[PDB]
Amino acid sequence: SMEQVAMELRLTELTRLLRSVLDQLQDKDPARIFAQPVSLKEVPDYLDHIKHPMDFATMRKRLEAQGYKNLHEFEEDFDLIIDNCMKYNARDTVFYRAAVRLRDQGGVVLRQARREVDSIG
Repeated sequence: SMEQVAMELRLTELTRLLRSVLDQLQDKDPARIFAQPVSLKEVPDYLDHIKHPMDFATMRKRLEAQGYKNLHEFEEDFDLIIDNCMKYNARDTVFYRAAVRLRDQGGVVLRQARREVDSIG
């Protein structure tokens, strides 16, 4: 149907906007602490601690399959990146601190993304 196509075009345009959001958030992680999944070879107990691991590469895979239906879903995954790190790692660590800085800086980006998503529809 034409209605299904129109819905697909809206999903495609959301995907474009989320790709730009993702790039902007990842630039706030110049150390690349959040770039890839935590390695279970190197942290063999990780899944005992963290039930839903997340990282920027995994988000990018979902994005390119147009797997985010709305901004809320994408924000959920970004929040997992931060939240998982702040649980596993102590306050005095470079990992925890990197997550705090990512959260704070990403807040700015996400605030305007929400406006754009509501605005363009």
